[PDB]
Amino acid sequence: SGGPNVPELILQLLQLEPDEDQVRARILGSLQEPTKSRPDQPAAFGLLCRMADQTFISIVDWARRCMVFKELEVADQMTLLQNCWSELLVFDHIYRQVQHGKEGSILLVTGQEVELTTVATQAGSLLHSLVLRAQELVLQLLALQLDRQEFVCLKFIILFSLDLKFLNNHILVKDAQEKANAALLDYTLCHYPHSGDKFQQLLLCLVEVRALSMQAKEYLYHKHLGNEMPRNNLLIEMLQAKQT
Amino acid sequence: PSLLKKLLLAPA
Ligand SMILES: CCCCCCCCCCCCCCCC(=O)OC[C@@H](COP(=O)(O)O[C@@H]1[C@H](O)[C@H](O)[C@@H](OP(=O)(O)O)[C@H](OP(=O)(O)O)[C@H]1O)OC(=O)CCCCCCCCCCCCCCC
Repeated sequence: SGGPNVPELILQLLQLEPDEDQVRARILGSLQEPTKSRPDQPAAFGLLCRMADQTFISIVDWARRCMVFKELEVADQMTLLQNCWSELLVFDHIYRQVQHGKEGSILLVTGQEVELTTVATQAGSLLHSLVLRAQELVLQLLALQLDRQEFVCLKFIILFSLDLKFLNNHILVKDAQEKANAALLDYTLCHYPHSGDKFQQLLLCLVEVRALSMQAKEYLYHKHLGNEMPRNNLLIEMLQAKQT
Repeated sequence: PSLLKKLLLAPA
Protein backbone atom coordinates (compact mmCIF):
# COMPACT_ATOMS: atom_id res chain seq x y z
CA SER A 1 0.00 0.00 0.00
CA GLY A 2 1.15 3.49 0.97
CA GLY A 3 2.43 3.86 4.52
CA PRO A 4 1.06 4.61 8.01
CA ASN A 5 3.85 2.73 9.79
CA VAL A 6 7.00 2.53 7.66
CA PRO A 7 10.37 1.50 9.14
CA GLU A 8 12.65 4.49 9.87
CA LEU A 9 15.45 3.18 7.65
CA ILE A 10 13.06 3.05 4.70
CA LEU A 11 11.84 6.61 5.29
CA GLN A 12 15.38 7.96 5.59
CA LEU A 13 16.24 6.06 2.41
CA LEU A 14 13.25 7.68 0.71
CA GLN A 15 14.62 11.06 1.74
CA LEU A 16 18.06 10.05 0.46
CA GLU A 17 16.79 9.20 -3.03
CA PRO A 18 17.98 11.64 -5.73
CA ASP A 19 15.64 13.52 -8.09
CA GLU A 20 15.08 11.83 -11.46
CA ASP A 21 14.90 15.04 -13.50
CA GLN A 22 18.15 16.40 -12.04
CA VAL A 23 20.05 13.17 -12.70
CA ARG A 24 18.57 12.98 -16.21
CA ALA A 25 19.62 16.55 -17.01
CA ARG A 26 23.08 15.99 -15.51
CA ILE A 27 23.70 12.84 -17.55
CA LEU A 28 22.35 14.48 -20.70
CA GLY A 29 24.66 17.45 -20.18
CA SER A 30 27.51 15.03 -19.54
CA LEU A 31 26.72 13.36 -22.87
CA GLN A 32 26.52 16.67 -24.72
CA GLU A 33 30.26 17.15 -24.15
CA PRO A 34 32.55 16.69 -27.19
CA THR A 35 34.44 13.41 -27.60
CA LYS A 36 37.02 11.74 -29.85
CA SER A 37 34.64 9.73 -32.04
CA ARG A 38 35.98 6.37 -33.21
CA PRO A 39 35.59 5.92 -37.00
CA ASP A 40 35.12 2.14 -36.72
CA GLN A 41 32.20 2.35 -34.29
CA PRO A 42 28.69 3.83 -34.04
CA ALA A 43 28.89 6.89 -31.77
CA ALA A 44 25.75 5.65 -30.01
CA PHE A 45 27.86 2.87 -28.48
CA GLY A 46 30.26 5.27 -26.80
CA LEU A 47 27.38 7.54 -25.81
CA LEU A 48 25.64 4.60 -24.12
CA CYS A 49 28.85 3.55 -22.38
CA ARG A 50 29.28 7.08 -21.05
CA MET A 51 25.59 7.02 -20.12
CA ALA A 52 26.00 3.89 -18.00
CA ASP A 53 29.16 5.38 -16.50
CA GLN A 54 27.31 8.54 -15.45
CA THR A 55 24.44 6.45 -14.09
CA PHE A 56 26.99 4.69 -11.90
CA ILE A 57 28.39 8.10 -10.92
CA SER A 58 24.95 9.10 -9.65
CA ILE A 59 24.60 5.72 -7.92
CA VAL A 60 27.94 6.21 -6.14
CA ASP A 61 26.81 9.70 -5.13
CA TRP A 62 23.69 8.07 -3.69
CA ALA A 63 25.81 5.57 -1.78
CA ARG A 64 28.03 8.28 -0.29
CA ARG A 65 25.01 9.82 1.43
CA CYS A 66 23.70 6.54 2.85
CA MET A 67 23.67 5.78 6.58
CA VAL A 68 26.26 3.30 7.91
CA PHE A 69 28.04 3.49 4.54
CA LYS A 70 29.16 7.05 5.26
CA GLU A 71 30.45 5.83 8.62
CA LEU A 72 32.83 3.49 6.79
CA GLU A 73 36.41 4.04 5.64
CA VAL A 74 37.48 4.12 1.99
CA ALA A 75 38.56 0.47 1.74
CA ASP A 76 35.23 -1.03 2.83
CA GLN A 77 33.26 1.34 0.59
CA MET A 78 35.42 0.47 -2.42
CA THR A 79 35.05 -3.25 -1.67
CA LEU A 80 31.26 -3.01 -1.40
CA LEU A 81 30.88 -0.92 -4.56
CA GLN A 82 33.25 -3.20 -6.48
CA ASN A 83 31.06 -6.08 -5.30
CA CYS A 84 27.63 -4.64 -6.12
CA TRP A 85 28.10 -2.08 -8.92
CA SER A 86 26.61 -4.16 -11.73
CA GLU A 87 23.77 -5.26 -9.45
CA LEU A 88 22.96 -1.65 -8.57
CA LEU A 89 23.03 -0.55 -12.22
CA VAL A 90 20.90 -3.48 -13.37
CA PHE A 91 18.39 -2.97 -10.56
CA ASP A 92 18.28 0.73 -11.43
CA HIS A 93 17.44 -0.10 -15.05
CA ILE A 94 14.84 -2.67 -14.00
CA TYR A 95 13.07 -0.33 -11.59
CA ARG A 96 13.22 2.36 -14.25
CA GLN A 97 11.28 -0.06 -16.44
CA VAL A 98 8.85 -0.83 -13.61
CA GLN A 99 8.15 2.81 -12.73
CA HIS A 100 7.45 3.73 -16.35
CA GLY A 101 6.29 0.55 -18.05
CA LYS A 102 5.58 0.21 -21.75
CA GLU A 103 5.82 -3.50 -22.54
CA GLY A 104 6.78 -2.87 -26.17
CA SER A 105 9.94 -0.94 -25.32
CA ILE A 106 12.61 -0.09 -22.76
CA LEU A 107 13.24 3.31 -21.18
CA LEU A 108 16.77 4.67 -20.78
CA VAL A 109 17.85 7.05 -18.02
CA THR A 110 18.23 9.83 -20.60
CA GLY A 111 14.52 9.58 -21.35
CA GLN A 112 14.61 8.05 -24.82
CA GLU A 113 12.60 4.91 -25.60
CA VAL A 114 14.01 1.90 -27.45
CA GLU A 115 11.54 -0.62 -28.87
CA LEU A 116 12.19 -4.34 -28.37
CA THR A 117 12.05 -4.91 -32.13
CA THR A 118 15.04 -2.59 -32.58
CA VAL A 119 16.98 -4.58 -29.99
CA ALA A 120 15.84 -7.82 -31.63
CA THR A 121 17.14 -6.77 -35.05
CA GLN A 122 20.22 -4.69 -34.22
CA ALA A 123 21.73 -6.17 -31.05
CA GLY A 124 23.55 -9.48 -30.64
CA SER A 125 21.98 -12.58 -29.10
CA LEU A 126 23.68 -11.94 -25.75
CA LEU A 127 22.40 -8.40 -25.22
CA HIS A 128 19.03 -9.45 -26.62
CA SER A 129 18.82 -12.21 -24.00
CA LEU A 130 19.90 -9.71 -21.35
CA VAL A 131 17.16 -7.22 -22.22
CA LEU A 132 14.53 -9.97 -22.48
CA ARG A 133 15.42 -11.60 -19.15
CA ALA A 134 15.57 -8.18 -17.51
CA GLN A 135 12.10 -7.50 -18.90
CA GLU A 136 10.89 -10.81 -17.45
CA LEU A 137 12.23 -9.65 -14.09
CA VAL A 138 10.38 -6.36 -14.60
CA LEU A 139 7.19 -8.30 -15.28
CA GLN A 140 7.67 -10.35 -12.11
CA LEU A 141 8.28 -7.22 -10.02
CA LEU A 142 5.18 -5.61 -11.52
CA ALA A 143 3.19 -8.72 -10.61
CA LEU A 144 4.36 -8.44 -7.00
CA GLN A 145 3.29 -4.77 -6.94
CA LEU A 146 6.74 -3.41 -6.07
CA ASP A 147 6.70 0.06 -4.51
CA ARG A 148 9.27 2.80 -3.85
CA GLN A 149 9.83 1.79 -0.22
CA GLU A 150 10.67 -1.78 -1.15
CA PHE A 151 12.77 -0.38 -4.00
CA VAL A 152 15.09 1.77 -1.88
CA CYS A 153 15.15 -0.93 0.79
CA LEU A 154 16.23 -3.47 -1.83
CA LYS A 155 18.90 -1.08 -3.11
CA PHE A 156 20.24 -0.72 0.42
CA ILE A 157 20.20 -4.51 0.81
CA ILE A 158 22.11 -4.92 -2.46
CA LEU A 159 24.68 -2.35 -1.34
CA PHE A 160 25.61 -4.50 1.67
CA SER A 161 25.10 -7.93 0.10
CA LEU A 162 28.62 -9.22 0.74
CA ASP A 163 30.36 -11.75 2.98
CA LEU A 164 31.59 -10.11 6.19
CA LYS A 165 35.10 -11.57 5.97
CA PHE A 166 36.02 -9.22 3.11
CA LEU A 167 35.24 -6.12 5.18
CA ASN A 168 37.19 -4.45 7.99
CA ASN A 169 34.24 -3.04 9.95
CA HIS A 170 32.36 -6.29 10.55
CA ILE A 171 29.81 -5.55 13.29
CA LEU A 172 28.60 -2.31 11.70
CA VAL A 173 27.95 -3.94 8.32
CA LYS A 174 26.30 -6.92 10.04
CA ASP A 175 24.00 -4.54 11.90
CA ALA A 176 23.25 -2.83 8.58
CA GLN A 177 22.32 -6.12 6.89
CA GLU A 178 20.16 -7.37 9.76
CA LYS A 179 18.42 -4.00 10.09
CA ALA A 180 17.80 -3.94 6.33
CA ASN A 181 16.28 -7.42 6.26
CA ALA A 182 14.21 -6.64 9.35
CA ALA A 183 12.95 -3.45 7.69
CA LEU A 184 12.00 -5.23 4.47
CA LEU A 185 10.23 -8.04 6.33
CA ASP A 186 8.42 -5.57 8.58
CA TYR A 187 7.21 -3.44 5.67
CA THR A 188 6.15 -6.43 3.56
CA LEU A 189 4.30 -7.99 6.50
CA CYS A 190 2.60 -4.69 7.33
CA HIS A 191 1.62 -3.60 3.81
CA TYR A 192 1.06 -6.65 1.57
CA PRO A 193 -2.61 -7.74 1.64
CA HIS A 194 -2.17 -10.46 -1.00
CA SER A 195 -0.88 -14.00 -0.55
CA GLY A 196 2.67 -15.33 -0.69
CA ASP A 197 5.78 -14.27 1.19
CA LYS A 198 6.63 -11.00 -0.56
CA PHE A 199 9.88 -10.79 1.41
CA GLN A 200 11.19 -14.14 0.16
CA GLN A 201 9.91 -13.49 -3.37
CA LEU A 202 11.76 -10.17 -3.41
CA LEU A 203 14.89 -11.99 -2.24
CA LEU A 204 14.51 -14.40 -5.18
CA CYS A 205 14.17 -11.33 -7.38
CA LEU A 206 17.46 -10.13 -5.90
CA VAL A 207 19.09 -13.45 -6.81
CA GLU A 208 17.84 -13.12 -10.38
CA VAL A 209 19.13 -9.53 -10.45
CA ARG A 210 22.51 -10.87 -9.34
CA ALA A 211 22.68 -13.52 -12.08
CA LEU A 212 21.57 -10.93 -14.64
CA SER A 213 24.35 -8.71 -13.32
CA MET A 214 26.83 -11.54 -13.86
CA GLN A 215 25.67 -11.80 -17.47
CA ALA A 216 26.05 -8.03 -17.86
CA LYS A 217 29.62 -8.29 -16.55
CA GLU A 218 30.19 -11.03 -19.12
CA TYR A 219 28.91 -8.76 -21.90
CA LEU A 220 31.11 -5.84 -20.82
CA TYR A 221 34.04 -8.26 -20.62
CA HIS A 222 33.39 -9.45 -24.17
CA LYS A 223 33.40 -5.84 -25.34
CA HIS A 224 36.57 -5.27 -23.37
CA LEU A 225 38.48 -8.19 -24.92
CA GLY A 226 37.61 -6.88 -28.38
CA ASN A 227 38.96 -3.43 -27.52
CA GLU A 228 35.50 -1.99 -28.16
CA MET A 229 35.28 -0.04 -24.91
CA PRO A 230 36.44 3.60 -24.73
CA ARG A 231 39.59 4.35 -22.73
CA ASN A 232 39.25 5.11 -19.01
CA ASN A 233 35.77 3.59 -18.87
CA LEU A 234 34.52 3.54 -15.27
CA LEU A 235 32.54 0.31 -15.64
CA ILE A 236 35.61 -1.43 -17.08
CA GLU A 237 37.63 -0.21 -14.10
CA MET A 238 34.96 -1.66 -11.81
CA LEU A 239 35.06 -4.90 -13.78
CA GLN A 240 38.86 -5.14 -13.60
CA ALA A 241 38.79 -4.65 -9.83
CA LYS A 242 40.05 -7.55 -7.71
CA GLN A 243 37.10 -9.85 -7.04
CA THR A 244 35.95 -10.51 -3.46
CA PRO B 1 44.95 5.63 -9.13
CA SER B 2 41.27 4.70 -9.55
CA LEU B 3 38.28 6.83 -10.55
CA LEU B 4 36.24 5.13 -7.83
CA LYS B 5 38.61 6.27 -5.09
CA LYS B 6 38.59 9.80 -6.52
CA LEU B 7 34.79 9.72 -6.46
CA LEU B 8 34.70 8.53 -2.85
CA LEU B 9 37.28 11.16 -1.88
CA ALA B 10 35.58 13.90 -3.89
CA PRO B 11 34.09 16.86 -1.96
CA ALA B 12 30.51 16.37 -0.75
C1 LIG C 1 25.99 -3.47 -15.36
C2 LIG C 1 25.03 -3.17 -16.50
C3 LIG C 1 24.51 -1.74 -16.47
C4 LIG C 1 23.58 -1.42 -17.65
C5 LIG C 1 22.51 -0.40 -17.28
C6 LIG C 1 22.09 0.45 -18.50
C7 LIG C 1 21.40 -0.39 -19.57
C8 LIG C 1 21.38 0.32 -20.92
C9 LIG C 1 20.81 -0.56 -22.06
C10 LIG C 1 21.25 -0.07 -23.45
C11 LIG C 1 20.24 -0.45 -24.56
C12 LIG C 1 20.55 0.24 -25.87
C13 LIG C 1 20.20 -0.60 -27.10
C14 LIG C 1 19.86 0.27 -28.30
C15 LIG C 1 19.51 -0.54 -29.56
C16 LIG C 1 20.57 -1.63 -29.88
O1 LIG C 1 20.26 -2.82 -29.76
O2 LIG C 1 21.79 -1.26 -30.56
C17 LIG C 1 22.85 -2.26 -30.55
C18 LIG C 1 23.31 -2.49 -29.10
C19 LIG C 1 24.66 -3.22 -28.97
O3 LIG C 1 24.76 -4.23 -29.98
P1 LIG C 1 25.79 -5.41 -29.72
O4 LIG C 1 27.16 -4.83 -29.49
O5 LIG C 1 25.37 -6.20 -28.51
O6 LIG C 1 25.84 -6.37 -30.98
C20 LIG C 1 27.07 -6.45 -31.68
C21 LIG C 1 27.01 -5.66 -32.97
O7 LIG C 1 26.10 -6.28 -33.84
C22 LIG C 1 28.38 -5.68 -33.62
O8 LIG C 1 28.37 -4.91 -34.82
C23 LIG C 1 28.82 -7.11 -33.89
O9 LIG C 1 30.08 -7.13 -34.54
P2 LIG C 1 30.17 -7.70 -35.98
O10 LIG C 1 29.60 -6.70 -36.95
O11 LIG C 1 31.61 -7.98 -36.33
O12 LIG C 1 29.38 -8.99 -36.06
C24 LIG C 1 28.84 -7.92 -32.60
O13 LIG C 1 29.24 -9.21 -32.85
P3 LIG C 1 30.24 -9.90 -31.83
O14 LIG C 1 29.46 -10.78 -30.88
O15 LIG C 1 31.24 -10.74 -32.59
O16 LIG C 1 30.97 -8.83 -31.04
C25 LIG C 1 27.46 -7.89 -31.97
O17 LIG C 1 27.44 -8.69 -30.77
O18 LIG C 1 23.36 -1.21 -28.40
C26 LIG C 1 24.63 -0.86 -27.77
O19 LIG C 1 25.48 -0.26 -28.42
C27 LIG C 1 24.72 -0.83 -26.23
C28 LIG C 1 26.11 -0.36 -25.72
C29 LIG C 1 26.38 -0.79 -24.25
C30 LIG C 1 26.55 0.44 -23.31
C31 LIG C 1 26.07 0.17 -21.87
C32 LIG C 1 26.62 -1.17 -21.29
C33 LIG C 1 25.54 -2.25 -21.15
C34 LIG C 1 26.06 -3.53 -20.48
C35 LIG C 1 24.96 -4.37 -19.85
C36 LIG C 1 23.73 -4.53 -20.76
C37 LIG C 1 22.48 -3.83 -20.20
C38 LIG C 1 21.16 -4.65 -20.45
C39 LIG C 1 20.25 -4.64 -19.21
C40 LIG C 1 20.00 -6.08 -18.68
C41 LIG C 1 20.51 -6.24 -17.27
